[PDB]
Amino acid sequence: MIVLFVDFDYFYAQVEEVLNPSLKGKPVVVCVFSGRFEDSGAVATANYEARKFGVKAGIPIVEAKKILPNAVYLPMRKEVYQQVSSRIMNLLREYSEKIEIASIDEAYLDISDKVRDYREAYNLGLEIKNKILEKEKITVTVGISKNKVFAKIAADMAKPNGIKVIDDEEVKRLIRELDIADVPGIGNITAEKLKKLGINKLVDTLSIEFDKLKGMIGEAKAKYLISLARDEYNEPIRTRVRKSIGRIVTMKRNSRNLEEIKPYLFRAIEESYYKLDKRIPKAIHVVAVTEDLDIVSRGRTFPHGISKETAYSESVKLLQKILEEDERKIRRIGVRFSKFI
DNA sequence: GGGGAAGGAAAGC
DNA sequence: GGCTTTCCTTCCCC
Ligand SMILES: [Ca+2]
Ligand SMILES: [Ca+2]
Ligand SMILES: [Ca+2]
Repeated sequence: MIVLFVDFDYFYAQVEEVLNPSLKGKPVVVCVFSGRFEDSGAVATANYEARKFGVKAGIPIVEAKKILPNAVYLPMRKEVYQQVSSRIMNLLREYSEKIEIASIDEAYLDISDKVRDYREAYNLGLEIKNKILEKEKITVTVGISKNKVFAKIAADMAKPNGIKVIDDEEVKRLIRELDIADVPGIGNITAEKLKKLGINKLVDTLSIEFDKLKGMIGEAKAKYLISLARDEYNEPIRTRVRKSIGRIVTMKRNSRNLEEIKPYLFRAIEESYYKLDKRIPKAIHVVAVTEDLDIVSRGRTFPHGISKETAYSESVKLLQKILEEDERKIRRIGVRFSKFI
């Protein structure tokens, strides 16, 4: 397998720069304003100019402003970024019929039948970068390797606006030298459970007793890491299809008053249906984030499609279930639809 | 013993 | 902040 992974640079911020070139060279911060108060909300992402100083995805808009008070703060325009992403994805389809669109700004291409070696793979990578630059003036990073995990790691090592090949020789080196925390799928919590074990390199997962590993991080993640460490990881590139669509909104103030919560729940339903666009869900879940920030959900699956009227009435019953079973107040409220016909 | 369904955990975008 | 996917735990049932 020769996998070519594409990851768009500072995506949301870059799109804003393409639509407004005068932004080039200035720190730009794309924000998710929640509406609770002046600047409440978080940073979706920021371009290099702002990230260099610590303004990154996830931090409070308020903290970003403390760091860079004169940066350009822009509201997230997800619909615009999605449309631009879709066009780039269409360009990528032209280089291989085996394409896995992983997120709003990533895609894996199995170019095994397209190139003979990594030299050719690398050249195709340049061709792809130039094609996207020519057509949408968007820069991206290309990672190439023998499988999806290392192709992604290669891009991580090369961003931004880069391209890198991790050949077989280097894959073996990385299995030995790469911090296991930097392996896709290992977040802070798993990285912590692993440390508890002496494991901080993939290679270390081979000598530890499987059951010990499995009991700490779970069977799936254990087998995953071990397969990688043995250099036997094999996962085909496959067409992905959305499985769920939803919307969650933050309420002006916390509450567990049904009538006070309904307008938000209903608004969330309306927007979710907008997004479904022709897809008919058979399952609906009401999702609530409590005052202490926990997430609670109650759902229902129907033997048929869910009409918006049915979504409205069932959502109330589910929310009622949440209120009848959980004592905490609610901060955010929303819905999630799945099991499309 | 183990698959399926519901709800929570964890991860990355 | 807020969107989506995948795996885990618990319990029902064959
Ligand atoms: Ca990425
Ligand atoms: Ca990116
Ligand atoms: Ca990590």
